[PDB]
Amino acid sequence: REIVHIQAGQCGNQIGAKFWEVISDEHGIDPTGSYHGDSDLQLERINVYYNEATGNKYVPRAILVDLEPGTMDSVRSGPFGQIFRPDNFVFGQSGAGNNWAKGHYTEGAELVDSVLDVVRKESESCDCLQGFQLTHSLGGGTGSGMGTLLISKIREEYPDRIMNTFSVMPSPKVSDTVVEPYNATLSVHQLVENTDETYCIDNEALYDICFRTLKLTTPTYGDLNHLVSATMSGVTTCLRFPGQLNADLRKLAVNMVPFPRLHFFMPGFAPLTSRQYRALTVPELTQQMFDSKNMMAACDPRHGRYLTVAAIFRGRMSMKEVDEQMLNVQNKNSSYFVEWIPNNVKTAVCDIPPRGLKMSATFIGNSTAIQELFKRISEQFTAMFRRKAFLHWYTGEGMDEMEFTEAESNMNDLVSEYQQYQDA
Amino acid sequence: MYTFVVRDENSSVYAEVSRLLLATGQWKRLRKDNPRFNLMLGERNRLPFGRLGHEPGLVQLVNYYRGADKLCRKASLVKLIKTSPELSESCTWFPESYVIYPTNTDEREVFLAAYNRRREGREGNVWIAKSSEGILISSEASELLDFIDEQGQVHVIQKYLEKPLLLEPGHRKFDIRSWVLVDHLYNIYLYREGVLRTSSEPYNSANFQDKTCHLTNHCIQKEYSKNYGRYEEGNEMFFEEFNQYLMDALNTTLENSILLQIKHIIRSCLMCIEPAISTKHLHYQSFQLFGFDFMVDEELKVWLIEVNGAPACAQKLYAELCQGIVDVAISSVFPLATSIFIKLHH
Amino acid sequence: MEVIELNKCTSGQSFEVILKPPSDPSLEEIQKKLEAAEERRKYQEAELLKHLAE
Amino acid sequence: MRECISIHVGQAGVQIGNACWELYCLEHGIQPDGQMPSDKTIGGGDDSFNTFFSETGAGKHVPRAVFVDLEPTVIDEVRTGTYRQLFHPEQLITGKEDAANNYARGHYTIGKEIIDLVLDRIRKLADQCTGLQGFLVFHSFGGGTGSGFTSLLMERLSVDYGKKSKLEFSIYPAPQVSTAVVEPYNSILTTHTTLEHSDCAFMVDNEAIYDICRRNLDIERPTYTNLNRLISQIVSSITASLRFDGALNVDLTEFQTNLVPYPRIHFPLATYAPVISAEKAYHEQLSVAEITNACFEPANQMVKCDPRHGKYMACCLLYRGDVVPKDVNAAIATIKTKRSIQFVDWCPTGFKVGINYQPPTVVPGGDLAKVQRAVCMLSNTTAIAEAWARLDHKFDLMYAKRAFVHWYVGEGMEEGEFSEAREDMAALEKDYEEVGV
Ligand SMILES: Nc1nc2c(ncn2[C@@H]2O[C@H](COP(=O)(O)OP(=O)(O)OP(=O)(O)O)[C@@H](O)[C@H]2O)c(=O)[nH]1
Ligand SMILES: Nc1nc2c(ncn2[C@@H]2O[C@H](COP(=O)(O)OP(=O)(O)O)[C@@H](O)[C@H]2O)c(=O)[nH]1
Ligand SMILES: COc1ccc(N(C)c2nc(Cl)nc3cccnc23)cc1
Ligand SMILES: [Ca+2]
Ligand SMILES: [Cl-]
Ligand SMILES: [Mg+2]
Ligand SMILES: [Mg+2]
Repeated sequence: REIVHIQAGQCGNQIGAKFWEVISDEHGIDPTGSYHGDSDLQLERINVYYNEATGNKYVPRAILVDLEPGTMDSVRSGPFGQIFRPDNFVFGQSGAGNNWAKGHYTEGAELVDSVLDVVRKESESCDCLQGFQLTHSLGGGTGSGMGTLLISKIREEYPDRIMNTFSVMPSPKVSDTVVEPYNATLSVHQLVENTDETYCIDNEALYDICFRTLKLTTPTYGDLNHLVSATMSGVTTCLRFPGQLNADLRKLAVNMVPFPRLHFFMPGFAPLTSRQYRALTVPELTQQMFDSKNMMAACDPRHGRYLTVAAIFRGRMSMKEVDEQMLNVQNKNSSYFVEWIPNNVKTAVCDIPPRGLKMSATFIGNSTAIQELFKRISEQFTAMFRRKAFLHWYTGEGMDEMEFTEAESNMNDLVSEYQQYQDA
Repeated sequence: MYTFVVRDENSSVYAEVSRLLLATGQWKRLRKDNPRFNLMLGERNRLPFGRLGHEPGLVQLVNYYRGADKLCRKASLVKLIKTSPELSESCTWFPESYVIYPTNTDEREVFLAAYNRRREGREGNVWIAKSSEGILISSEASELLDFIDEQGQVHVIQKYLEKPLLLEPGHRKFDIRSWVLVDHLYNIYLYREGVLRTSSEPYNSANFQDKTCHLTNHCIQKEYSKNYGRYEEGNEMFFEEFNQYLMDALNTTLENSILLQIKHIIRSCLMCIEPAISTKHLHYQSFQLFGFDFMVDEELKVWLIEVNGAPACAQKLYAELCQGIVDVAISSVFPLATSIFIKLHH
Repeated sequence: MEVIELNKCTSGQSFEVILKPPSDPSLEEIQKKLEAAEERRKYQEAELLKHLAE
Repeated sequence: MRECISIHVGQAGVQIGNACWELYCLEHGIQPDGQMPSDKTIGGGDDSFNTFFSETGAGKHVPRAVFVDLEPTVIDEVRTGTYRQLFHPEQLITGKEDAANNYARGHYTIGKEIIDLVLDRIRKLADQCTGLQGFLVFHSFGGGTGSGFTSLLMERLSVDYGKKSKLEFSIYPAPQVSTAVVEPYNSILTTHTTLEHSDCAFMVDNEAIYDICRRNLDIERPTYTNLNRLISQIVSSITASLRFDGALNVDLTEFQTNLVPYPRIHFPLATYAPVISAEKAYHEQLSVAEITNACFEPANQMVKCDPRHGKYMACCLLYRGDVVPKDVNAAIATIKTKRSIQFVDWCPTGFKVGINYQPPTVVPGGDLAKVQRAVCMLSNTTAIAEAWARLDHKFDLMYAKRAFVHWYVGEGMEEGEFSEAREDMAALEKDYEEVGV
């Protein structure tokens, strides 16, 4: 039933805040936590994400984590800032310097116990906690290094819950430092072992979407996060809205992940929106959500095969038309769906549309083309690592080159494992 | 755009159908095991009918009629003709036949009761034996059953046709292949073109151990026959030449002396089994191409011998016939963006 | 085709129509299976926790 | 009079049980509170309807039913629904978290912790029974609870009630309404483990019910509600002989006796007619001959398959409404001439016939029109093996890659249970083929 949400680092907290704004709006809750919507679909499952507090108040079940206070302060001062319980703000002062080792081994270790204290308090107030979701980037230090520290600590203390992450992948087109491939590779190694399901949110894909199709010449992090929050509302709709399919994080893992390690999902969204007036037809929605241009991980789906797919349609529309169009996509492109998982495409419908859209579609694919993502990272890793460039930032925190070799090998193994099933 | 799947690579007719379908740009072929097909060109053995028609959003069609084997394997067809009121043991266009099982219900104890009346009545008592290579045409039974039991599968033995119609010049035998296409609506379509598979060796009514002037198989004639092809290229006389012959030599048409009987026999057989195999109200649909093998006697009486459920065509007619299958069996169900078949109905 | 065993009453009748004549483990073993699976589960959990202790 | 206890397991079992018990109440004139006026014997009786309802001193008729689900959301709707007063709280059993579509999670992990509670509640029902004859068990093949907990419960019922009969109503999985990609796995696993504990099993393929709803009820996108009201009609047609006066299929033993000569082949095919839309303005009412004949169209079967290319081992015709024997025999005579109906050589070619003069009750506001006569045919034909073929193929496609197996092994199941189950199914398919070709 209940989900415990954790946002770590600058990126993790900025996209986390946007997510809570968006779904708080969808469920009728206002910045003070007071429900003010009209329908009752909005409250049936409101407890999957919110706690109820004195005076009919709704408090997100969310822990905010950072090693520097800047972005946390920015959240408290932001739109929905005061809807979170102040005791769930857990921060240090020294930052992590975009350094995985500082997040995972030195600065982060110093802070991680008190985060786990807040996690414990939130979970013992749960009737049947189903698991955790973490928002973070992989390119910085706190989100990647200390978020993966958190994940393996949470797994140690709660080995029977689901661990789900929204993980933002670095891209040179949207790059803070040159060490992002290092941080990303180290984190992927962690994720491949300690999450059940990871949404790969590629800052490359987000940039290309803002640039090539939303016609934004100078994309900001805000333009990127508008896409991310649309996708996040989309992929959690079947978790937080009563539908025919009464979904949870474990059923999603069971049905989407045919082999433990291949749990890295390509998300997609349609229609692609910028921060319009023409209503989309269900055939259009369906063609767009499957379009490479609507996917948030910069991969060509035609370069691999779909293991599984989950698809969510939001709005009032023809269930019959949806079925027909989904079947048409599969029957007209069956080449790209593995034939050894029968009926590997499942669809769900929710009547409630997202804000500002009469209809939308969200896509969750487990495709072997995700290997392209990891190949990208791996190339950027090796280019530096073969000259041991920038390693001193990491050896100075106690890390050894051997650990870089191990994470690189494990990521390359992940790539080979995807390639194994692209050809079965 | 339509999808098909090919599960019998060793079929000449459906190889040509695959090519014709691709050449339309509106059909793409999938891997043999991909279940999201509109069309299945099935394997000849143990075709999985039970898996057809359970794919939502796909109208599914297959090139075989489940159950049509009762017509198309020799013991089955004899049992069907004898036991079915529509055809009856009094059937006038099927030779006397009996189902015999090897040494290792049967019908040899009912056979002998008739064979000895044939031998006493001093009638021609030649009988032929075969199953579904290993043929024996003999004059006395103890050769027949003796041979049957050296093999080990069920056999049928039936009254050999002692007075066939012989083509001159040459004094030779022949069989008539008719091709018939039953579509998913159970329209019965007879192809305009038949073929006469002839023998190249005048008919020697003496010793029935020489199978070269008594069996008309295109195979046994190319290899073991003296002058394979002296009278017609490949030992195959088509319908125009044969009608011409019937007019010149015998003063009749092919249509009147023979084809009327052939259309009657075809329609009778297929209408008889229609309730057992029709896909009219089924979750998947069937069509099928049949080869009816006919033998004409010296009185211009037609006889049915085998129905083959997976026949090949004559190289001359592949193109036209396969294009007809596409037109009436496949595009009728899956449309694209002066007919060569005669429709049998009465 | 003959009609037999006709039985009838105010809510309805029943009868037969012939057209042609004719031509476990114990509670012990179960709780053992359940507990064997629990043991495999506990072992996998201990493997995981040891790896995390490393 | 001998009692029958109904057991509904998982979402599919519980929502179908709701449908059936609503229907039952309407048919026997039992009000939503549990009061049946026509019941002059207050506080007890050995009437026919008493095999499914017990009575309280206050004249409340209470289903001999247990609802069990591993999460609470579906049974909570029973607890707050129209028929809340009907059921006594101890009968509605719920867990905290479901089986996650995972047979092994329902059988081993979560099953082991609630099995004894369920058996205790079932015993409290059985202790109110003078002569219990056994159990009717509703469940999906595809759900994790439906498959995994159901098989555990069946094993334990064979232990604690060895001489009692056990009947299944089982929802076979269909992609158009399915909720999980691993439903073939769960189906094979629960069938293998349950085969020897079930005396007779009625399979409903959601594909067939879905298409019946679309073609004959003109429902464009059927819901679980549409499907379940149609299924509950079929189920009521099957159990009417246990709830009413008659001489056919009066106890559970008679189901096996009349429908299952070989004990492993215990999956009778159900065919039902007529299904007529309530929105049909002008309907011409169908004769005995028309509805009986419709019992041989695959489009009316609970499982799409072709009985022409199989053999029959038994055949029962259950009519409801204005039907008399001679019109039945007249319809059979003609049908026999126009249809391919082959019995196995060691069985008589014949039909056991049951007529109940009360025509089908229909749910007010539902999708089904009232009709003057209806029939349900129960025939044990080898053709139903087609469905096993389909399932065993889907299974084989995933298992050849071991896709998803790790989710089952991680619950304590051994990989070998997969191939064991699949081997049992291969045996079943061969039994069918040798009995029928
Ligand atoms: N006919 C019908 N089928 C249903 C219904 N509910 C679920 N199903 C089918 O049952 C299968 C899913 O299993 P469920 O019964 O819902 O799952 P469960 O038994 O509750 O087990 P869990 O995995 O723990 O949730 C799918 O094939 C569904 O389409 C229903 O109300 N009617
Ligand atoms: N999409 C997105 N990416 C971000 C955002 N903020 C930072 N990033 C990316 O995250 C990486 C830097 O990590 P960051 O979160 O800033 O460091 P941290 O505070 O140590 O966890 C780089 O790849 C940045 O492009 C954001 O708001 N949105
Ligand atoms: C391809 O096979 C499946 C079968 C089920 C599922 N489930 C559990 C889902 N779970 C959640 Cl949270 N959202 C969804 C949104 C759309 C469709 N399905 C789901 C996913 C894939
Ligand atoms: Ca009473
Ligand atoms: Cl007992
Ligand atoms: Mg930063
Ligand atoms: Mg459930």
